[PDB]
Amino acid sequence: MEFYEVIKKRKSIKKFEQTAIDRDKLLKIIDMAMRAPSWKNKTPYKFIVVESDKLKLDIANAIENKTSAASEAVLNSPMTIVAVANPEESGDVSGKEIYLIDTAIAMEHIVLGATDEGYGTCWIAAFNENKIKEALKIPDNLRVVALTPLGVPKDSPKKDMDEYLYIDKWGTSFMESNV
Amino acid sequence: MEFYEVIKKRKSIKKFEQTAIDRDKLLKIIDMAMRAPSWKNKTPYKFIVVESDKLKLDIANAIENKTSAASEAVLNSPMTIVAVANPEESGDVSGKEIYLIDTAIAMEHIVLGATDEGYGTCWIAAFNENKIKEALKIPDNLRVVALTPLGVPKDKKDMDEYLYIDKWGTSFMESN
Repeated sequence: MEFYEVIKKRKSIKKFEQTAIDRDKLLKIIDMAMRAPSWKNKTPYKFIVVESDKLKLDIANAIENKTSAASEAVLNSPMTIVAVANPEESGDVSGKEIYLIDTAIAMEHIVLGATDEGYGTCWIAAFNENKIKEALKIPDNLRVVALTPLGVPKDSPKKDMDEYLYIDKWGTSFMESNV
Repeated sequence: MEFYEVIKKRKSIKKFEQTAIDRDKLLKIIDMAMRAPSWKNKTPYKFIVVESDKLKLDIANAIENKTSAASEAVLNSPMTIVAVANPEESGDVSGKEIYLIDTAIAMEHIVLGATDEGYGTCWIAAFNENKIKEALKIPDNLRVVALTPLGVPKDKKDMDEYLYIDKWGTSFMESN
């Protein structure tokens, strides 16, 4: 798609087909995140691709929204992408947590790239973070910044991405696994 | 330009031509920011377009980088875009300052939009925030999140309420 058309088409999607994500399209979305700007070109975040239904259920239960729409989007999509950061990598710059800025930038590349590849997303930032860390086996010194479902909507210094992309569990390589 | 091509083409630019920014392209870039997602669709930020050379010099002097490259990018481009946020509008969600997340999202829409439109940018986050608030007459309870030069490299919200010229509160649109 054309760039401005991607910006215009992006919306928060809560209803998804069960259609499987194309692996090549997913890896292009992650590549778009890998190409995001960051402070001092440090990359204080990694992404966990969550495909296990049991883990979706854990994430759904952890979400703290007024309505169940976000929880259901996670239940009812083929996968969820979770953005996890290390606050100590770059620390604070002029009174601001750099990790929040840099991880937000990269996650918007995920979101816009999904839209470009014909997939819906929905920013989710409100959750019991401890519960998500327990589900995904994330060390407690890291921060869960945001997550999003990924699916087809219902009609209604070159980084090696392999170091930055996990499947279901923190530390388990997406690209090296029989996923 | 194709979406993926903009992503790949984006780079930090430090050297610029003097060429004036096209107004219509600038407003298209801000529009792209207006369409950014945010928590509860609140918009805790606004943008100051800085065109005054005196103010560019104030900003250049406020930047706190090891090298002078960023300072010079602000001096030698036709304008700089400054993102200013209100922490108290949405506050914190799950131990995180929503304003930083949301402002960063929208600033990346201006960075990418700039690239789409043929202009370079450079994220600048390290500065004497007080000096920039002084220069741009920003109330002290707000935060300067980031800024970027905008220029040609060498070699349903109404954006009117979210876009200022040179000084906080002075409408870009409604000004000559």
